[PDB]
Amino acid sequence: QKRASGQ
Amino acid sequence: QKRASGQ
Amino acid sequence: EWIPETLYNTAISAVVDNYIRSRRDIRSLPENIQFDVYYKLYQQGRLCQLGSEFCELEVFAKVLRALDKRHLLHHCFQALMDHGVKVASVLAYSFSRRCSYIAESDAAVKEKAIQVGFVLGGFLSDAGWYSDAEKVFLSCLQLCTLHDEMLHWFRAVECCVRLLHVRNGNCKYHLGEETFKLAQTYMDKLSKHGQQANKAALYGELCALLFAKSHYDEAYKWCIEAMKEITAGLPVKVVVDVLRQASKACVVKREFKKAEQLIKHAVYLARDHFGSKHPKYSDTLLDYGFYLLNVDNICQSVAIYQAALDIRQSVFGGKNIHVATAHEDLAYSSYVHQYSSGKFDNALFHAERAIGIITHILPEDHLLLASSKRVKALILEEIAIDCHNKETEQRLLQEAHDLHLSSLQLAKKAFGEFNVQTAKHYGNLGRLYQSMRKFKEAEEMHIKAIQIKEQLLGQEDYEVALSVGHLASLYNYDMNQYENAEKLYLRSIAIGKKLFGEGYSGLEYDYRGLIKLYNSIGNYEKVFEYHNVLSNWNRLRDRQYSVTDALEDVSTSPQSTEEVVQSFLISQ
Amino acid sequence: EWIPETLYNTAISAVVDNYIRSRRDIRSLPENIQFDVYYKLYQQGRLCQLGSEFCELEVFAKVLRALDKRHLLHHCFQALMDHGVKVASVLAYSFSRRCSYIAESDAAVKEKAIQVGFVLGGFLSDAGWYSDAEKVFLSCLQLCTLHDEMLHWFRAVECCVRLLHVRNGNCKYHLGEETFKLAQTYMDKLSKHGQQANKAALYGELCALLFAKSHYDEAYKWCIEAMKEITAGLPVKVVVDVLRQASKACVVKREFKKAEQLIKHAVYLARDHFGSKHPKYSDTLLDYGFYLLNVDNICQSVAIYQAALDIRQSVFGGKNIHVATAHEDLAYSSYVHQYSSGKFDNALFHAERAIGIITHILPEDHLLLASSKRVKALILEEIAIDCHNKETEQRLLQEAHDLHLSSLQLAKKAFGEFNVQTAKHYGNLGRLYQSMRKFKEAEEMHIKAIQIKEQLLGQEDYEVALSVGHLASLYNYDMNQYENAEKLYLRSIAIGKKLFGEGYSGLEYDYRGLIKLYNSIGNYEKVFEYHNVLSNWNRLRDRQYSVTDALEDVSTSPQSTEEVVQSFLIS
Repeated sequence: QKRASGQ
Repeated sequence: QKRASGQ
Repeated sequence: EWIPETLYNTAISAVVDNYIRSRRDIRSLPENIQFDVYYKLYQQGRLCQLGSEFCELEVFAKVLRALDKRHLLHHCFQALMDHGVKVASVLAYSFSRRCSYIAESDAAVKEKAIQVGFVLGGFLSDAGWYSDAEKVFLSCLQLCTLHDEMLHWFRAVECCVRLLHVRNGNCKYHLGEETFKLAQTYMDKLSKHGQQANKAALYGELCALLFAKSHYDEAYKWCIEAMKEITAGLPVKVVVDVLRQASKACVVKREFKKAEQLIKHAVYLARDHFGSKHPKYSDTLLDYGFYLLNVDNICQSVAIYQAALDIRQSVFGGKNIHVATAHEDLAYSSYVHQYSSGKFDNALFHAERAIGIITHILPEDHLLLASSKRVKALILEEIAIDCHNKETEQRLLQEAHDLHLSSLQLAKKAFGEFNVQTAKHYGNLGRLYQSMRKFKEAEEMHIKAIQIKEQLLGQEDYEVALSVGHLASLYNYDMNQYENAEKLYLRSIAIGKKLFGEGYSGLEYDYRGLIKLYNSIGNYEKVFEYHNVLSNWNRLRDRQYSVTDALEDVSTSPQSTEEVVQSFLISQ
Repeated sequence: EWIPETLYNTAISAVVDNYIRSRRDIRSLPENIQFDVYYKLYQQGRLCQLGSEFCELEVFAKVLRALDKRHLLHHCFQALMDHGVKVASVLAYSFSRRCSYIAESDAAVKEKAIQVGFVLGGFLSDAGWYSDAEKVFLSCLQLCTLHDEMLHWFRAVECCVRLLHVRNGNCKYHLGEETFKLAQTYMDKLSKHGQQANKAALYGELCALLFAKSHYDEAYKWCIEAMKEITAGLPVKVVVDVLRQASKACVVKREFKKAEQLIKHAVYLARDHFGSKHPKYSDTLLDYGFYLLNVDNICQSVAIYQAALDIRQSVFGGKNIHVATAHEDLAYSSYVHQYSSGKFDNALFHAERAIGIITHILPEDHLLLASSKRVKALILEEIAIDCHNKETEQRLLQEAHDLHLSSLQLAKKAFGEFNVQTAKHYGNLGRLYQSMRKFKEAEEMHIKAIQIKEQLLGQEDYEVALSVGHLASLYNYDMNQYENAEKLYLRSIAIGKKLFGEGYSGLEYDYRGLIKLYNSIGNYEKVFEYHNVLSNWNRLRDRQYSVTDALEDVSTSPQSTEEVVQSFLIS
């Protein structure tokens, strides 16, 4: 998903 | 599948 | 089987059906019968000859004395509050008026009023109506300031510790420090009179406040103080609250070892004394789900929140602050759990539920409305990524932008610029800008967030690791600044292996980012190196990935009281 | 990088290219050089120029002294056997003829040829040519019988420990007992005359001979006796040989706590010394996978036969019995692992391969061909059920009927009527008759299957319980005798959890059958009483499913030698 989980 | 694994 | 009904449940039906002509004489019935008539009225759905009686303080005092059937009273009260009648505000105002009237009386009447206020404020704060519980606790505190006796000082301390719990839940943090100062003034003038009083609950409330205000070091120090001041003679509720708040402070302190013991002991001690239906058990499950979510154990956290919602969904009716908080926390947990899958069908429903409830009961500019909003906004940008439309994608990006910016404004107004929550809003806004193809603004927001967190949390923290991973993903995929992305990815993986070892879930994302980084710069040696590293990571994740069902992980009697606290204290 | 070739690897390719002229002079080269010339001929594919030299015994004596490059010799030897020329049978006969001529010689020349036989017969036995290794040892044995002193008695028992090993891979069990009895004659004579011989390797073979004839009661007795004679001075090859056979007798004894420590120590002891490529290491994995399949650890049992097969597919060429034996067990393991899924296409390929090899190298009436034949038949009957074509269903199920009966006859001819293997075919044939809609015939096979196993193994054993479940499904799903099936399902339930707990993955066909058992006789309260246990089985299986692979389970240096022996002996 191109990036880690949201904060 | 009802007779389990054959011996 | 057709079992005939008890004469009690038959006389109840014969009285309720006569309720118009007998409500004068029902108010003089025994307390255990009066609540049964009113619960029959709620069961029949006649929430108008019931709310006509719960709006009295004197009648609601007798109903509040039935301490066994209190889950039924919570459900009845929540049905009344959604019914349209304002039993929370009417009861609080009526008690404040009667309190101000009988302030000029002897100690017996004042004691009776203060006890009615304690039970009523405990009920309202337990139901969720924190804004309508201060008005009761402030009146009780006003009663406690009139005289200078020992019991009056101690009950003023009790008012100042319960009054702090109804302000942290209301996000009146600017008044929480004043409340703590008043409480410690009362504690000091109690100590000067040679009678020490327990301060575990007060310091636990300070821990909850300073963790909410993102004063993590202060939260850790004050939970240390609370658990130094905890004894065996404290009630179960105080011990559970201190344990769960200390657990919440320890996890954000990146100390996941003692926090596990504290939260396991808290969950066990709540599920033993209270049960699987009391809302305190639901609050402990909520804190345990927070702990599981912030140790990368999402698959158990989402299962715990699903439980923690169900207790609050059953006890607290429909539209409630606690049900909304469970919906919001579960929606974020489901958002993290299904982030890799990409599907969000119940996560969006739960995040919208937490805004569909809070907007109804809380004002437009309340902090709980902010955080919940943020969660929905996160889910929205995911639906931006998955959807193949363009106009719908742009509209959803704009909606997520509005939600993030309103949440950022609320957090920035109530917290200031230099806090972790404001920086988290900055980081989420940067991620959204990265989705919104505004890469310059995205890197600006991410840089600001990283600077704010590094200045506060230091150079190494899990949140800082997440922020630098997000910035590295922006650099190596969108802005093509590979040199910065390399060191950012190295920093992220270093913090991840420092905290969670090689089992961190974000290691998948940052290793894939490093793979595409080295592929873009052409260095295929490190491409194969991190390819085998990611193969090892997948192998170790698949080898250790099993359903645990942490609900029974506490089992029966895992530890003992006054033992987990001692280990926590001596492990410093 | 373009590195130039060594002058050795260049002069090798220059004398091989001039092999016809220099064939006479190559045989005079040193052993290290001479094997590298011959291996180059195999690399160039000129097997005819190579098998013309391995058929001579003297050259195959020189290329057998290269112990470093023995793994290349097995692949070079196996390539010759598939190429045509019977280089195993020619060497064995050429040794026996040459061995029979030095009978009237001194003890120096005779000991020279006996040592040639122990490395030649130790190679053919290692490569799988047991029918041709025995002819070498039987000639080496009759050299030791000529001289009747204390010196040569230790070699006659050294032949008989090896003769007992080439007569079990060849499935000549009825000669094995006579070999063991002849060994004790040469053991008691040596032991009495002030020289005690290590009776540890020899009793290990009986732990596999009596295991093969389903004498598990007698197998465990010689399992203990074998390990009581384990000494640190023994060769590692002998020590790992006793451990793997001891594990196979302990696993079939249905005690698994003592079984794991014997074979996990064996895998470690066969990996630090022999390495991850020597055939002995793959031999230990084959017996290690026997332990995994009987402890319901089926998930990583396939991965340990595939490792065992892949080692043998690289050392032992294409058509070898050791490769075929691995193909057999991998096919059975893939059969058991993917029984629930119902997809048998990799498993059928392995089972078909194990028959395409054994039928080529063994006679039509060989016992080892029977056991490899039943595995294809088990796979065929499941394909004959899963496939939706009635014409395919009938013909493929009939083909599996000829295989069991052919397999049963070979087992019944050598193992007799009263054995587990003979009864194992009765149970398999009983399951086949169930699928053949011959429910009347399927009754009497299982009854004969259980009665033989119950009489031999005992009233309560894992093999008996697994056979009962075959009969329980007959009385329940297609014969409607729910009263008879009620005790059968419960009988297997107690035994199934006796040695595996409620999380035994074979209980899925035992718990679900109980649900159908109560669906047609009323008593729907007990349906939910067994419905949560099925969920309990689901919970207790997947949670323990997540475990590391067995290859790294042994890790590096888990335990020590002469400690697992003492730990096992006292228990």
